[PDB]
Amino acid sequence: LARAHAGKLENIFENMGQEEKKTLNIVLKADVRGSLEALQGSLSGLGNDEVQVRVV
Amino acid sequence: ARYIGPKCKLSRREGTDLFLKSGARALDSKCKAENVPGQHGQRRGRLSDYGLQLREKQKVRRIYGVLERQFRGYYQEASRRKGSTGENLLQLLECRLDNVVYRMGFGSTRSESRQLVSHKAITVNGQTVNIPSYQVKAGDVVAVREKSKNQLRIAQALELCGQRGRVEWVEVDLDKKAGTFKSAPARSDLSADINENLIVELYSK
Amino acid sequence: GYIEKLVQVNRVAKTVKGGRIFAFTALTVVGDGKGRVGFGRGKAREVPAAIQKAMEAARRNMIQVDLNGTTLQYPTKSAHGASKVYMQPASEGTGIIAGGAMRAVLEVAGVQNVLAKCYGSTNPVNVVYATFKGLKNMQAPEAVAAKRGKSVEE
Amino acid sequence: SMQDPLADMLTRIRNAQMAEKTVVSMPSSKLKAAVAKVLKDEGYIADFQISSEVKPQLSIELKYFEGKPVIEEVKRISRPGLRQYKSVEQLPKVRGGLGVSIVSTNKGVMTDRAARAAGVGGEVLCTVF
Amino acid sequence: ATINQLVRKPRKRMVDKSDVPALQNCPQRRGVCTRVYTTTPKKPNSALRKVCRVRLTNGFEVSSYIGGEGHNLQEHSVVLIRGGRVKDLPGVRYHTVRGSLDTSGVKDRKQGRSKYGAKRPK
Amino acid sequence: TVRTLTGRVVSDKMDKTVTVLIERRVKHPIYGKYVKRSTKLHAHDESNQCRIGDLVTIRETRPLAKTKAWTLVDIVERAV
Amino acid sequence: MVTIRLARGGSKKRPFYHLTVTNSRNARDGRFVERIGFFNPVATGGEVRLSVDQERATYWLGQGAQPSERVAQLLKDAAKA
RNA sequence: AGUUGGUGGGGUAAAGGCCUACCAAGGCGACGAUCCGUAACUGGUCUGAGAGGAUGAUCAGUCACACUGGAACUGAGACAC
RNA sequence: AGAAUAAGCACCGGCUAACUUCGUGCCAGCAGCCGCGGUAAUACGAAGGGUGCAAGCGUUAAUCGGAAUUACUGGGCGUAAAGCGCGCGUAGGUGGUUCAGCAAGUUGGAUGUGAAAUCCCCGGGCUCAACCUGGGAACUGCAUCCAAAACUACUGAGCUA
Ligand SMILES: [Mg+2]
Ligand SMILES: [Mg+2]
Ligand SMILES: [Mg+2]
Ligand SMILES: [Mg+2]
Ligand SMILES: [Mg+2]
Ligand SMILES: [Mg+2]
Ligand SMILES: [Mg+2]
Ligand SMILES: [Mg+2]
Ligand SMILES: [Mg+2]
Ligand SMILES: [Mg+2]
Ligand SMILES: [Mg+2]
Ligand SMILES: [Mg+2]
Ligand SMILES: [Mg+2]
Ligand SMILES: [Mg+2]
Ligand SMILES: [Mg+2]
Ligand SMILES: [Mg+2]
Ligand SMILES: [Mg+2]
Ligand SMILES: [Mg+2]
Ligand SMILES: [Mg+2]
Ligand SMILES: [Mg+2]
Ligand SMILES: [Mg+2]
Ligand SMILES: [Mg+2]
Ligand SMILES: [Mg+2]
Ligand SMILES: [Mg+2]
Ligand SMILES: [Mg+2]
Ligand SMILES: [Mg+2]
Ligand SMILES: [Mg+2]
Ligand SMILES: [Mg+2]
Ligand SMILES: [Mg+2]
Ligand SMILES: [Mg+2]
Ligand SMILES: [Mg+2]
Ligand SMILES: [Mg+2]
Ligand SMILES: [Mg+2]
Ligand SMILES: [Mg+2]
Ligand SMILES: [Mg+2]
Ligand SMILES: [Mg+2]
Ligand SMILES: [Mg+2]
Ligand SMILES: [Mg+2]
Repeated sequence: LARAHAGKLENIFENMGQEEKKTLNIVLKADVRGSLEALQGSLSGLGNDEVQVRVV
Repeated sequence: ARYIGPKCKLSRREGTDLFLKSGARALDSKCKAENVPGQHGQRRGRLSDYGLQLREKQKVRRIYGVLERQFRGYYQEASRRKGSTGENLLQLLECRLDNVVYRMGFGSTRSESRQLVSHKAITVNGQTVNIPSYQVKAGDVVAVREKSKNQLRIAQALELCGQRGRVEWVEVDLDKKAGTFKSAPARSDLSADINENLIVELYSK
Repeated sequence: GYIEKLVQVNRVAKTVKGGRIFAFTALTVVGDGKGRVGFGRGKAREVPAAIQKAMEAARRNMIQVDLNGTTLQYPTKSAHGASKVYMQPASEGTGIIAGGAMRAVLEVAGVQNVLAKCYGSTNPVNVVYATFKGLKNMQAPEAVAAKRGKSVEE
Repeated sequence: SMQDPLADMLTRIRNAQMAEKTVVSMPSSKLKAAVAKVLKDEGYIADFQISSEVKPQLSIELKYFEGKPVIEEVKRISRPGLRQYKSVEQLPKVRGGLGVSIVSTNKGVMTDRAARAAGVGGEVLCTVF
Repeated sequence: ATINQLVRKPRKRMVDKSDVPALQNCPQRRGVCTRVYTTTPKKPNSALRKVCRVRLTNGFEVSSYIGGEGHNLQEHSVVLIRGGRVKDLPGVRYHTVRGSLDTSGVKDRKQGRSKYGAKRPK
Repeated sequence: TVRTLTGRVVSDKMDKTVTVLIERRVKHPIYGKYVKRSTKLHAHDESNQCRIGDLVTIRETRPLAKTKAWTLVDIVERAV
Repeated sequence: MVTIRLARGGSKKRPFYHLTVTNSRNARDGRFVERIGFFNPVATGGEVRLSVDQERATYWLGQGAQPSERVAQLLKDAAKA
């Protein structure tokens, strides 16, 4: 809960500084925890300055 | 559970003697027992009928030191029994083992008699009982274990029970600390200040 | 008799040019606890004066009630206005099982085992009227024996 | 349309004691006569007389004692729309037994105390106090 | 009514409807938060009440009140709702449970802090 | 011995059997009034000697068809 | 067949037994035909250890009821006294 | 429209439209048939002064079911957990 | 062996037992119903104090009660909701008054049944209680016989309000 709140605070501050971003929301299931963490880490550098991808 | 804490705010809040100390020195010269406890002590504050009934029930419960659920059980048993539940409740309360040990002079107060009973120092029919709720029947012989007959507590308790009034329903054999329960004490054997009608009124609502 | 119960105290108002005048009304019951009972109403601009007027009014017009040793003769059912009242004798161990004005009336009159109930409007003053109407028309034996001899009727 | 004449007897007696009268006259019947007889036996009325000539009339003399009627409350229990029947142990006690309740048993019309004494139930007819 | 009329047609009992149609006989139900916003109370009162739109597992979509002095609820957060309407707000029939799934409870509360999901300060 | 039922004849259009109506009077469970109920039974008339309106008595035997398990033993009130 | 056996009641580590006449293919504590006494493995004090109806037991044994091993031993002990 | 009753015959451990061939036109229903929805039933349990209201967890009796739809065989007993 | 190893939760404006200070200022918030909060808030948030319970305490959901608020026990319909616009009449409900009979309703008794457990009473065992258990009561009902004839029903014969 604490990490979620801190991330929300930082993201809200940055977004209000810039403007808005178009999110692509995905629900990701995997077979092993290592694969899940690798996918989550690798699907974070794919966004842009106007579009971004979120794992909900 | 058990109420453990200041055992004299209860007397001030109830406004009666409500014996909880040994009665050795006094009650007035320990707490100025004329004000309700707390900051707002000087206020009088006349209260309502429900308040009077609640105060009466609390006074009885704090006299005999039992909690609410056991007291409700006592009330249900008194209602179930025949003949005027009002004094049936007192008949049943006056037969508990800790109260009987207190009345026999083995303990100074109810808490100390509870201390004695719970710590395996009392035998009822020649065999050990340590439940401070055991309803003693007419004709039992409450005694003290031989390994527990040299405790001073009993000595001071007996010499101080020597002057509080004659119970006249238990015979204590002072030299070897053995008692006898002749019968339950009738309503006329207790103080005529408790208004048990208020208790029955409170629970019948 | 001297037993005072303050059944009710209330604040009423009337309107004139300028605003409102407040008055205090009190309803009380008086009795000796052994047969006699009366009720009184008193109005003033002060609560103590209204209560004293109610007590003085209630001390008059006392009535005598026939009762079977702190217990009613037979079940009674009495009405006044929209208020209805049921009463019936109870055994010795019972207390007063009644609500509000009825409890004060019955305790003052001297009955101790009444097991009562009220229906309809529960206006305290009308309940008091209904309770005295029930209690006053209570016959008791040796008076119902106006017809014939006694011990054969029962 | 005179669906029930015994309730008419009771109502005539009631309305006549409200009006402070001494005598009540009505058409007679073998059940009204029994009810009047038991009422007299209990002392609620002074006398009852029955005339001749095919249209006999019952005349009841009322008591007053003090400035109030002797018959305080009277009411018909088993109307032609209910027909209440009771056993021995379920017979009502009006006003703790101070009053009486009329019961028609197979032994005739009588009072609740007589029915309890005889161990007989029956048809509750009316109640008087 | 008469005995004949009652025999021909017995007296009928009217059923009382539940105040909380969602959460059908359940003490609580969980849902996902679709909107978080503030509303204005009714006429005699003035405030800015915190309310959230919740889609339940029943398929219902209701409005729930968020108690306390501060919260951290966003869209797509999972919450547990219970009964109890807010009289001041029209159309709000449910309450959000503080400290159950994603609500985290009120911070710095020290009196009655069991209706708000706050632990003992110790 | 053997217990019987007594009632009216309401139909005799069938062959070697009759329809009998039995009237009972039952106290209502809650409102206390006495209401009248009817029972319809199919009884066995061997020689077709019962006509509509007759008051007869019947007893119980083994089933003789479906919906027919009663047999009549006496005609006691002949119809007009 | 029809047997006479012990149905267990009482509580944990405190068993009480009813001597019951049952169709053999019933539950141990299920339906029965008749109870003909009881057995108390602990007893003590004023409690009796076992009691049986002689009349009913003899009647059922005469009708072809097979008692169990415990029922046989207890019944012969009761007949001994 | 085998629907309701009669007769001859078959069938069952056993009465019976249970089945079959002829004969008749009956049978049920405002004392609620048929249809629609809902639901295992009872001893009992919870409330209530009582009358009533609500309800069939654990315990005991009965019923029905055994992935879904049918059928029989073996057997004293199954249409077979 | 040593006091050694073990107390929290709700509430304090009225209903409803228990009150004051400090912050805030129609905000932040509270709330079961009335309702609180706009600069002295016993109602919001803390702190002191107090009141209920207590190895538990509160909240939510649900049933009955209070509700005589579906009123059989035990309510109403001139003006608060409630008499069809008014007749006639079918099923049904109800039935003036005398004899006589019958015995469906009705009343009394006997027999059988109404499983055990559960509820209740008197006892007995666990150190007490919960719990287990013996005997009794009850199961208010149903069926069959015997008896009674006031009332209702049915049958026959009358009388005129
Ligand atoms: Mg406990
Ligand atoms: Mg009202
Ligand atoms: Mg609520
Ligand atoms: Mg045939
Ligand atoms: Mg054919
Ligand atoms: Mg054939
Ligand atoms: Mg076969
Ligand atoms: Mg068949
Ligand atoms: Mg054939
Ligand atoms: Mg239908
Ligand atoms: Mg189903
Ligand atoms: Mg009630
Ligand atoms: Mg059901
Ligand atoms: Mg199960
Ligand atoms: Mg079962
Ligand atoms: Mg299959
Ligand atoms: Mg075979
Ligand atoms: Mg099978
Ligand atoms: Mg198998
Ligand atoms: Mg107060
Ligand atoms: Mg201030
Ligand atoms: Mg408040
Ligand atoms: Mg506060
Ligand atoms: Mg509730
Ligand atoms: Mg009701
Ligand atoms: Mg309610
Ligand atoms: Mg009514
Ligand atoms: Mg009304
Ligand atoms: Mg109008
Ligand atoms: Mg109007
Ligand atoms: Mg008109
Ligand atoms: Mg007609
Ligand atoms: Mg007539
Ligand atoms: Mg007629
Ligand atoms: Mg039983
Ligand atoms: Mg014992
Ligand atoms: Mg018995
Ligand atoms: Mg005769």
